[PDB]
Amino acid sequence: IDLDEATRTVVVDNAGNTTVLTPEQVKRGKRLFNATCGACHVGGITKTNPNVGLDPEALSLATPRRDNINALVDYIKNPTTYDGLESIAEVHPSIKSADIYPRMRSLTDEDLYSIAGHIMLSPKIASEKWGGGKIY
Amino acid sequence: IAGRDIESTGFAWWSGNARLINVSGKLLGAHVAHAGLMVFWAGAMVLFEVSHFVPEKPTYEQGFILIQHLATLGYGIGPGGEITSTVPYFAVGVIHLISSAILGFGGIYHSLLGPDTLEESFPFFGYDWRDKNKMTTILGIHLCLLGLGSFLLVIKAMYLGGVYDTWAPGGGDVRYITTPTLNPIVIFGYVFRSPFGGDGWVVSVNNMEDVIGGHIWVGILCIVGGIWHIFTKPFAWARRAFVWSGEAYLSYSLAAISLMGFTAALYSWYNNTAYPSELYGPTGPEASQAQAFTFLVRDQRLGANVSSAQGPTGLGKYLMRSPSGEIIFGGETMRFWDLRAPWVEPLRGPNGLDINKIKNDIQPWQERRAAEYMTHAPLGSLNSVGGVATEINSVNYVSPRSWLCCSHFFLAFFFLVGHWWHAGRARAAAAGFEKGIDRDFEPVLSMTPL
Amino acid sequence: RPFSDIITSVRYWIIHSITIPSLFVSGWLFISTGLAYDVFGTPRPNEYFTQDRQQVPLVNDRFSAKQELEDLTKG
Amino acid sequence: GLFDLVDDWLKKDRFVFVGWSGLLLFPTAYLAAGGWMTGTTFVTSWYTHGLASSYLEGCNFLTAAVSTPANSVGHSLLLLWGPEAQGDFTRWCQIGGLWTFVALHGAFGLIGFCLRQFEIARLVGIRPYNAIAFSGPIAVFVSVFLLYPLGQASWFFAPSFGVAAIFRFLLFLQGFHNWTLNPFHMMGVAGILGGALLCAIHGATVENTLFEDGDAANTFRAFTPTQSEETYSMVTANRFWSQIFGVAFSNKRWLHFFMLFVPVTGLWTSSIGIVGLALNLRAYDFVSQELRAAEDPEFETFYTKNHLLDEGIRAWMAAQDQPHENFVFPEEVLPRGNAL
Amino acid sequence: VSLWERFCAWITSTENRLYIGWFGCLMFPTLLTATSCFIIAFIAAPPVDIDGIREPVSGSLLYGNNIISGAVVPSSNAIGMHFYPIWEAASVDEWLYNGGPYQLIVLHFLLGVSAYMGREWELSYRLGMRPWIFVAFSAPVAAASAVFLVYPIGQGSFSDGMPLGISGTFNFMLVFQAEHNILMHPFHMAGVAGVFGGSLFSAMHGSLVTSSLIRETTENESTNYGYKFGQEEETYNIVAAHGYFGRLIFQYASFNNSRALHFFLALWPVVGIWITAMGISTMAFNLNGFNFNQSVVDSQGRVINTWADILNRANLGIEVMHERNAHNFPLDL
Amino acid sequence: ARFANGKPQSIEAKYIMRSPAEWDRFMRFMDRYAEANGLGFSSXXXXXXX
Ligand code: CLA
Ligand code: CLA
Ligand code: CLA
Ligand SMILES: CC1=C(/C=C/C(C)=C/C=C/C(C)=C/C=C/C=C(C)/C=C/C=C(C)/C=C/C2=C(C)CCCC2(C)C)C(C)(C)CCC1
Ligand SMILES: CC1=C(/C=C/C(C)=C/C=C/C(C)=C/C=C/C=C(C)/C=C/C=C(C)/C=C/C2=C(C)CCCC2(C)C)C(C)(C)CCC1
Ligand SMILES: CC1=C(/C=C/C(C)=C/C=C/C(C)=C/C=C/C=C(C)/C=C/C=C(C)/C=C/C2=C(C)CCCC2(C)C)C(C)(C)CCC1
Ligand code: OEX
Ligand SMILES: [Cl-]
Ligand SMILES: [Fe+2]
Repeated sequence: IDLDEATRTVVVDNAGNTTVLTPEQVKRGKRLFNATCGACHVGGITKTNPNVGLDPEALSLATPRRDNINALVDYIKNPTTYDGLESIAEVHPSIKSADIYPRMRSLTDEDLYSIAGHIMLSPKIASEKWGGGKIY
Repeated sequence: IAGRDIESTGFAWWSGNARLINVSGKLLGAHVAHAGLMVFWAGAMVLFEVSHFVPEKPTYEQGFILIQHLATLGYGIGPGGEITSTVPYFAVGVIHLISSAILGFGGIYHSLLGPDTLEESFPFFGYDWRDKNKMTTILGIHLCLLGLGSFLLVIKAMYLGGVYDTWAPGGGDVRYITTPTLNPIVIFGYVFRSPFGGDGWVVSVNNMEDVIGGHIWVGILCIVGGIWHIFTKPFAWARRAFVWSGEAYLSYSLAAISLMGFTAALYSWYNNTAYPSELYGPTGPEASQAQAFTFLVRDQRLGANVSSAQGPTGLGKYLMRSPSGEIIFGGETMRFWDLRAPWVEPLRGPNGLDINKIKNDIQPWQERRAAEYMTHAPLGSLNSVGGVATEINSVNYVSPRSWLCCSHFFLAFFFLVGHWWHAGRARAAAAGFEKGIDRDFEPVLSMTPL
Repeated sequence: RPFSDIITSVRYWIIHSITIPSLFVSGWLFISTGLAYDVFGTPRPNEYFTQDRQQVPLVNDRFSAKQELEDLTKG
Repeated sequence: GLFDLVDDWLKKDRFVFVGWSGLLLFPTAYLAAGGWMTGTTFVTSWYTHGLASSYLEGCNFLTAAVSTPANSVGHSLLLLWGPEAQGDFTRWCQIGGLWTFVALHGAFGLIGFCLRQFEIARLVGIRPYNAIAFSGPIAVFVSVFLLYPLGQASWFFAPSFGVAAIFRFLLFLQGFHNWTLNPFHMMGVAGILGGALLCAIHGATVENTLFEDGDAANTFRAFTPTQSEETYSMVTANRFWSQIFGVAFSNKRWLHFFMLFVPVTGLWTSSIGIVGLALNLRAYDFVSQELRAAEDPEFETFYTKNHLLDEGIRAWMAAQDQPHENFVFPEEVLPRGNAL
Repeated sequence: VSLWERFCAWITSTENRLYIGWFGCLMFPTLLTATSCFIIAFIAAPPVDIDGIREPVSGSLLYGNNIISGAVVPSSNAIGMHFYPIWEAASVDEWLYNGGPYQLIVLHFLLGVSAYMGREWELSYRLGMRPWIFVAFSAPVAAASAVFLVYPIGQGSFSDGMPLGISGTFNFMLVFQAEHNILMHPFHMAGVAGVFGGSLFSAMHGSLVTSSLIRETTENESTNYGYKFGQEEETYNIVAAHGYFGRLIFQYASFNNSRALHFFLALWPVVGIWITAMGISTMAFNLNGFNFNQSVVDSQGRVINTWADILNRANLGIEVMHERNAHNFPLDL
Repeated sequence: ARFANGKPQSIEAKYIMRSPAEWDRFMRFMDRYAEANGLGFSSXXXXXXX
């Protein structure tokens, strides 16, 4: 089995529209995610706050929905709590807190799009370990 | 070739450098060339790290080992441990490279074309391994040089731009140490205190004032000793307990340097003052304290009454009491209650961890620092997988503290072994039975039976 | 004849510069052409799973192992 | 006679001794080595263990192995012409016949090597102690690679010829049999460590009691093979060790016999223990302590902690170690301690 | 003739049944107190809390233990790396509750073995022999120091040291595997190679020497009786043994300078044990072995398990169970 | 315990009594070695002259 066209299609928006990630995008993401996100979100789990995981099920229950590329990209632009009552940009990496966190001082849009695509795509490949944890 | 063959010498090719014991000029050439090798490595590695530098990541995530030293000296570093520019590191690297070229040429010249023995032509640089006055003279000269170097560090920290101080008000930054501590009692309290937990023989220096004062004292002591050994001659009590030969001096130096290597290895693993966590990453205990702190904060946000929740064993899972009564973080990290970090001290009162400060006056930057330190603990693997041994390999990080400590501990023990070997051989050779027994004067046959 | 004498012989290297590289290149082409996958039955990186089965292809019987493997290794 | 000149040519003096034992030593040993070399390079373990064990699939030297055949096959010989494979080299490799090939050929090569030692001793006219010493490794191989899987369900539970596979075997036996608690293993480790001790101490003692037989610092060149007198002072070494330790050797023959004896008997005791494990007759529990802990939840020793570790390793390892059982353990079923 | 002189002389005498020497002045009292305390504690030491969670563990014979399960439990986790002599406790009972005897015994044992090395060298000097046996003995001393002192220093607590017992040793080894992956560390591999090679070379050297023994005895008398203490000629034939060894493997491959042979015998296990002690010391500061977890990936991206992943599975099984009540947070730092 | 401490003397009695042992040794050592100023052997670890 390959990383074919069927398995590279992910939700792009709330509606449900589904775009396709080019293989280059996949690579760049896996790189960017491992370089910046990996230290705390290795394996699709949140190391500091294990309750708020990164698996698609938890993203589906966040407020608002975080199970599509657009909402993940917006979350990077402007992060909120699990219920979305207030912003936690001062305690989470974000473009809004670019001054606080120097890592994002260079990230571009495509970079964010590729990172979100990787986050969306990895549970389609592994399908049980993205956010699973030790057990799996 | 007279001096370079197992016949003329009696030393095999593998132990070939021992042929230089009685050859003065060639030994000097070898020493100088080796020093040139050291300088070359320093310059080359600094240039390598500057080339592979990435401004996004902190230095302790890039696998760097030398930028941290020059940053601690106060070169191209801003408040909070941010790196501004990498030009001074490049300058240091190139200067070291050029000086290494000069030293290497000198070593080669003295090893190849230089006179084999310096005693005949230059009766000032010639020695005998057996007279004590010249040995003590050389020792005193180099001791004065070391004292001048310690002075130079003090001068750099006091009037040449200052040094980086983590405990500085408003965060870590470069400052001038205006008032170093000169009290002999406080300075030698480090030297004469216990090496066990809670004491930290010389590793437990806290502020920069103590560092500067200790260096002033070391420089003064080294200058005085260097002057004294130059003038005087070894006394009677030291004249009959020491073996006076080149290999014996080498063995003494080996023992001393093994002790120094052990000290530096354990010093890089525990110290936050001369090894700021913003450059070398958090220490062993620091990561554990950061984990306990960040989970305490997270559970406090939910509204749980911290310092009132009994742990699974009934001991208290957030706040405990130290065996001395101080209030500390609970869990397995109670073994690390001796920790003192710049981001946790604001919360400490005379009684320990103040509770009113924790409940009300918490800061977001402390949360970020604790999360970053917990996410970057001095854990890793030989292939630098990073994290716990059971973790999958996505991150790529091993803390420079681990590298420094492990490498220098290994080197220190093997130099202790070198001390054992060389001390034994030097004493046997001085006695005169390093080659065999005798077969006609076997001392066992002359001793009473038993 | 001792080893060193043979190793330093020129007539040895004139028969060890047309034999060794040829053998090395043949060993390279053994898997460059992909023959080794078929000879030993090891799966290629894209043959571990198929569209029909998404789990490990274990053998459960003994005297029908041939047919079972033939089926598993269908696609 | 035709037999006589053939025997003469077999015992011809050359670079390597062939002998009668060579006839089954060389082909069997060569085939075993070649089977291991091809196994860790091309053939896979996908269809027997659900693993990847080969350089072709991306494993390094530490992870490549020749894995045991599938558990569905029992203790079958997995002959290439057997009913399980019926020729067809590819399926023979896939179901795991290469493990049996390597094991059987290596065992016969091992027999050939012991026979070769006997024949060399007879030709040179010395006593055959070398074969008796080599009987130890033969016992270890027979007990671990042959008897243990034979006592178990199938060849699947024998150790696999690989670096990491042997580590898995170690951990598996510790978790399932409490092999460290077995007294025969304790005897084996005592024998092995004592052998290493004896080797190091004898080397140091001999090298540090050399006689003055030269004038150079290099003492290696003061020895000639055709020497009659002894090169080191037995008297001085004996006195030194009797003054330091309290007891010392005074008989070179007894010294070297002891050096022979220690590791061999260690290995033999370990082999007896492994043969015991093959039937699940393991020294697992201390009944008295197990009880007294069961009736009182305050009693604790390191022994009970080891038991907890064994239960954890067993429960967490069974699912992936034995894919043929189709073990499915939900998260709430797996034993786990606190937050960690 | 002064008194000091007379003493110094008796001390450095080589006619005493056991050599005292100046290093003996440190070795004897220290080892004697260590062994006295060990013998008493192995019989009648009360339970000790090792994890500092008020869950004492019994390790004494009089508390329902046997020889194998019994041990001298290391000091409490609450103490950590702090020095805990008798006089710092408020009562002897409390000192026993927090595992002070472990610290006492281990510190004295380390000083004693160091002084033992020194005494070996000193007697070598007195007897006029070449002084390198204590260099060989350094390897076990280094291993003991790494397992008893360096590892607690790196981990930050004396509770992490090896308990003085059998089952305690096994527990220490298993937890070390779980938390550090000792097996996949090249230094442990070097140590296993060194120990196996030491046993191999010991057995082979003994067999070769005993096989080629000059016939100087009957059949109804121990072969060992042919040799007489204080001989002047070799009781064994090097030529026959070397002929057998060369015919067994290869002609080139063989040692003749018996001195080189014995040096190699000394060199192999010693360097192996040194490298192993360095493995333990390096891993005390969390430089673990190779982690080849999920290294093999198919085209799609799914992970294909290797033999290393089953090792990780067993390590997880051990890890989630060790010190069940001690942990409160997800990471073991 | 963790109270730093010059050496580990906490009570003047402890220092004043760790004193006489070292001074006793100094005296017994001085008994042999006294009135020594010269006698330079000038050799490799000889110290032959008493
Ligand atoms: C830092 C390592 C070091 C140093 C400084 C030396 C130095 C020396 N060794 Mg030596 N040695 C070493 C490692 C070292 N060794 C090691 C590792 C071994 C074990 C293999 C030996 C084994 C050994 C033996 C057996 C002998 C020496 C001897 C000597 C001395 C004379 C060498 C000589 O005549 O060179 C002659 C060699 C050459 C002329 C060829 C080398 C050409 C140059 C020097 C190489 C470097 C060029 C450099 C890259 C160019 C830089 C130019 C600069 C302007 C930038 C000299 C003092 C001899 C001695 O005792 O002297 C009395 C001797 O007999 N050594
Ligand atoms: C400043 C430190 C220092 C100095 C000046 C010396 C000086 C000397 N030592 Mg020495 N030694 C030292 C430290 C030192 N030692 C230490 C720390 C040890 C403990 C291991 C020893 C152990 C030792 C022994 C056992 C012997 C000496 C001997 C000697 C003499 C001859 C050495 C020679 O020709 O080298 C020759 C150099 C070589 C052959 C190089 C060998 C390379 C080593 C084995 C591997 C290095 C690995 C390296 C870390 C990384 C490898 C990279 C690789 C993977 C590519 C000479 C006086 C000999 C003697 O007695 O002379 C009188 C002797 O027999 N030394
Ligand atoms: C002397 C060397 C030697 C030895 C001892 C063995 C031994 C073995 N090989 Mg083997 N092998 C060898 C050389 C050797 N091999 C060589 C050189 C090759 C390369 C061609 C192979 C290739 C090979 C393969 C490919 C396989 C083996 C296998 C085996 C094992 C089972 C063999 C079997 O059942 O047949 C036993 C055969 C005999 C006992 C025949 C002996 C000769 C008879 C007695 C002559 C008289 C018979 C007569 C004609 C019959 C009369 C009629 C009858 C009705 C009475 C066994 C351990 C198999 C294995 O291990 O699978 C797991 C397997 O598949 N071998
Ligand atoms: C005696 C002897 C020896 C030794 C020798 C020695 C040790 C030497 C050294 C040498 C050396 C130690 C050298 C060095 C050199 C250096 C150099 C030559 C440098 C150069 C530099 C440069 C060219 C630079 C450039 C640059 C710049 C300026 C900028 C940036 C870029 C770059 C970096 C490019 C041996 C062992 C061999 C053998 C025996 C004898
Ligand atoms: C810088 C600094 C510091 C320091 C300072 C100081 C001031 C130091 C010093 C140091 C010192 C001050 C040291 C000393 C040492 C000593 C020693 C180490 C000794 C040794 C000795 C010996 C080794 C001897 C031997 C012997 C004997 C015992 C017997 C007889 C013989 C003989 C003589 C051989 C501090 C930490 C504060 C802080 C930071 C900075
Ligand atoms: C099984 C089988 C068989 C057989 C086969 C063969 C016999 C093969 C062989 C093969 C071989 C016979 C192979 C080999 C290979 C080899 C190799 C692959 C090697 C490699 C090497 C290396 C890699 C090395 C390394 C090293 C070391 C070890 C040490 C030092 C360093 C170095 C790095 C050099 C037959 C046909 C009967 C058919 C049936 C099946
Ligand atoms: O104490 Mn003995 O084992 Ca070293 O990791 Mn943490 O702490 Mn406890 O857990 Mn895992
Ligand atoms: Cl914890
Ligand atoms: Fe021997």
